[PDB]
Amino acid sequence: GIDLKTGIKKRKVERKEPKSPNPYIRLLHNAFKVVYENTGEDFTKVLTKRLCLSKTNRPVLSVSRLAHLMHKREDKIAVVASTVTNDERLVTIPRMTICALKFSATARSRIEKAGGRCMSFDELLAEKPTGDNCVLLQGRRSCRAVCKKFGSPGRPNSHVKPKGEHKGRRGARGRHSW
Amino acid sequence: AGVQCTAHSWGPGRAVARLPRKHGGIGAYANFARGGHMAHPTTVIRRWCRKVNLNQRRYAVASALAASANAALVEARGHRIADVPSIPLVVDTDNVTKTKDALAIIKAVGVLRDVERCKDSRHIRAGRGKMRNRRYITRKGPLVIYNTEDVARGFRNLPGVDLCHVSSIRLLELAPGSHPGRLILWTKSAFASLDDVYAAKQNYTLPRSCITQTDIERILQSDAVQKTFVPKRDPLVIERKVDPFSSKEALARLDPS
Amino acid sequence: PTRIRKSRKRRGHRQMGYGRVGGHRKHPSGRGKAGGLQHKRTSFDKYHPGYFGKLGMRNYHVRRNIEYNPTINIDKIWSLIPEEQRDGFLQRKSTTEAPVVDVTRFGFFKVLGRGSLPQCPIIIKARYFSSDAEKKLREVGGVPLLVP
Amino acid sequence: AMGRNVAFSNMRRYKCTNKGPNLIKNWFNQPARKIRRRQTRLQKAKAIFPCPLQKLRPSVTRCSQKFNLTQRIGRGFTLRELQGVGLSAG
Amino acid sequence: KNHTSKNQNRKDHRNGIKKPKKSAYTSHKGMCPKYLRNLRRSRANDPRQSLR
Amino acid sequence: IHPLPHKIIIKKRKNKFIRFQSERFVRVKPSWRKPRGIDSPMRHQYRGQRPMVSIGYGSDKETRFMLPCGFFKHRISTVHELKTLFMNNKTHAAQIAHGVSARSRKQILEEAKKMGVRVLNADAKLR
RNA sequence: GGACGCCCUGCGGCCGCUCAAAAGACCUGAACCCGGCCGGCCGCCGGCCCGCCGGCCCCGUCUCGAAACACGGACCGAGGAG
RNA sequence: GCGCGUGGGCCCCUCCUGGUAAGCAGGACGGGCGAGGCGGGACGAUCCGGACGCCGGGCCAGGGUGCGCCGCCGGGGCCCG
RNA sequence: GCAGAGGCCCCGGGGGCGAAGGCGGCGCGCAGGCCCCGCCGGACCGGCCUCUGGUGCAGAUCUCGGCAGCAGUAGCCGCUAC
Repeated sequence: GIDLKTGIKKRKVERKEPKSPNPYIRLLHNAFKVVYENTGEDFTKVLTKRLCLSKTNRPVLSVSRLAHLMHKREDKIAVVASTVTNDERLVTIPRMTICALKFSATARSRIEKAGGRCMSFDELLAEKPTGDNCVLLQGRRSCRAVCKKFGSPGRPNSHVKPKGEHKGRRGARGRHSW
Repeated sequence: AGVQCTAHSWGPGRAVARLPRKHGGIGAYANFARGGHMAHPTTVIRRWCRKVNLNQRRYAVASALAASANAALVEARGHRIADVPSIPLVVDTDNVTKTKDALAIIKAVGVLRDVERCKDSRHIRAGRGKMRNRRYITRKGPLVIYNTEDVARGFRNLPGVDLCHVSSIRLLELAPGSHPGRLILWTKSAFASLDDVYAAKQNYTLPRSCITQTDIERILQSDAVQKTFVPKRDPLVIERKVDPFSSKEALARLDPS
Repeated sequence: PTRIRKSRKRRGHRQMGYGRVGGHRKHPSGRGKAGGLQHKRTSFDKYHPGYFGKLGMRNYHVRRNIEYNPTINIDKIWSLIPEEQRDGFLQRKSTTEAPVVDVTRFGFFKVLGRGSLPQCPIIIKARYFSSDAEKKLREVGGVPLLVP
Repeated sequence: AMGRNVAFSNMRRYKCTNKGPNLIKNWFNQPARKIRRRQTRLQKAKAIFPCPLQKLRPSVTRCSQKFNLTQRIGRGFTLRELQGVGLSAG
Repeated sequence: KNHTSKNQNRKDHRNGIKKPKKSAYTSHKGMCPKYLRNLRRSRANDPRQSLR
Repeated sequence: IHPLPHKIIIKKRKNKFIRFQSERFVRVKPSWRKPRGIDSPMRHQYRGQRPMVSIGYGSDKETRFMLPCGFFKHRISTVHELKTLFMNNKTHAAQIAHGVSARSRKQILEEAKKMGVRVLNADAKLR
């Protein structure tokens, strides 16, 4: 018998392949992996894992966030691994080159009117496979309503809202009401 | 069912199992009892129908139509299309009211072998399906789509031939067995009106075209990616262990002197 | 599908995932959310603050339409303006013929000031306005007007 | 799921499942209902061919502050409205 | 058994003995209010200042 | 009719794995079922208990699924399937299905002889 | 739906008859179980020419712990429980 | 993040407590059994070694080496198990 | 592995030149199991992909049906008798 239970702490689960039935997402993941194997560019190491992420892990990035993020770097091509969406709140979108997995129709029209080019992952692989003049941007993962309720509400230091309506005095009106 | 009879448990002291028993002492009212209810009776309150979003349903019929125009998918689906001269097949067929007229048009555009594959395939199926009004199974053949033409009477009794109007293209007809790839004989009117039916969807834009596996392969062989590719460091040599002292040649590698 | 369910993978295992020491038994902890202040008190305290008790005034009948208060932030007022009109309005600035938005027609009774408004002077009509709404609109040169 | 953080159900417990008034509506009759209602309309249309199937009904502001601006069909024209067009109720 | 502490220290050391996490050491919980107000006043000036 | 040379085929266990206590009771069939009793001598694999099915008994990947002749097996029901399935392989051999009638098994054998495809059940329905 | 002959005190039997076939009061005809005849002397696992050597407690079950002098189980087929 | 089982334990060491004691009733560091095959202590859920894919060769723990029953002889001392 | 549904099975899947089932013997798979051959049988039956579930039994003093050893055993002992 060998003691393999000491300084060894189990194995971790990391998604090495996209669970997406979509043929397109699998075609890009395999391509970006082939580039990563031949040239270990870290931009491609992240893109390969950003295509394997879940919908919840891959949050939406609006053209308003992208304008703020690319404020000092208009020349650089934003690379988003999710959906680019319009923000009706921003009246004027700046010209920007954005590459995404999907652009909303309202967003796509706005970027083109601005003079920016909406690229696609296949186009990015053809022009800049290693990721030169490109920034890997991400939306806010913990923006989901589900994330806000995670935790034990009713614990003193929890600071989280309860899941149901509840509507009663005990436990809510301060530490003393418990 | 199974709760019509009157059965109550005999109880302890009778040297019998406690299951509910009839006045005779015959076991009753149990899943394991002959003449007994099902443990969980089949119920009509099951949700037989599922729901699909209109966009997703429209996406599936658009993709099935695209698969029809791919020659490889149609042959893979098992249709005989070698004789057919172009995919998609569009024919200026006037109002055909006679099966014999329809057979002649289908012989002259090469669809005859598919019509004969389905005629010679009629068999009595296996299982209790026969008893359930599903006795005969035939292969699926070409799908006629028509607009402003009376082509239905001519092709209706042809075996394996199914007909549809361009306004109500049905997915089950387009993808038999969930497999897309239907040989579709379009009439000139039907094909011409296909771009008008898609406009009639008040607010639907056809999904935007994407790359194929072949396109991805071509990019992976393109000069830009090859220029980025860097050669890897040479691998390590594992070499299975041998006793060094066993031979002088073995000893030399570890100790040259 | 029944065929892809875990229950069909527990055939041959006897207890079926419920335990040899304590098997599946009919309602072991009681029916429903019972025992909330007694044996399940720990769960109600750790996850349900405010389940027990009475909190505030009770309206025997709430008028839902009377308590309907739809609201609009100053950031989205210009989106109500159609895109073709919006670009022209913004470019020309203009006080002689400034754009006029009646948020009540678009379905909103009160204006609020969450974001920022473009410099173009715009007349906004609503049944109520926040303090920030009025300040941000006035600074842009727009007029906060009430609507009958 | 099993307790932990869950929202309490507002589902009322089923009644008269085993016996009593049938409290289960089933909509297998919904496809056939559309055909039957259509057939009734087609027969009525034939009975009074020139006469339209629907009577003229007034435009009414939808009730409440929520629907004030919008208009909808109502039951009938007021006698004052039919005094303006110069008609009579009959 | 009314009470047993056996196995409890094997369970604790199986994946446990965990550090209290960072941001707990530098937490301002229980720090004097007057000091915290002074910190905020000092921070809101020049390079440290984060307002427009 | 002669396959690729191949290597020695080692079967880890010559005899079949039998269910525990299948011998004592007719009701217990010999088909292998995993012992799952609280006090099962076969679950505990005590000394002298019958051997337990394990992946370790698995045959070499190179000689797995290989018939004693040295050719793997392909099930044929019609002449088209022989022509398509046995497309110039020297690894696999044909075996006509039990259902195929004698009349058809002559025309399946003839095409096979022309294609030089070994048929394992050549002497079947022969009269 | 059983020709004829042969027999039987008779019962009934034997030959065969009809049929594609007895399929003969009825399609297929499993297991348990049993009678004839032939072969052995024997449970399971392993080794070998094969009756010797070695190993082997009765499962399911609650249980700290069951071969238990704990409980259920003669046998076999069908039905039988997220 | 979501959940399952569990919440009757028992035993060897070590210090324990009550009791005349107990294969008794309660504590406790660690380990074991539970849920660890296997060889040995004749037998033995826990003891001594050793913790298990399927095999072939070699080494050898613990326990032993008259015969059952695989494997031992040499030397010194005692000598009614 | 089971039972049904939608497809496929290049001249349109396998069948009275013998289907399913049953019985004996191989082979293949670590195994669930599969496959072939012979014999009985006498009309239906699948492989693959997608789909659906009243989908797999050794136990429940399990239900129902057969039926064993006990066993040619216990017994066939009232009212006088032929």
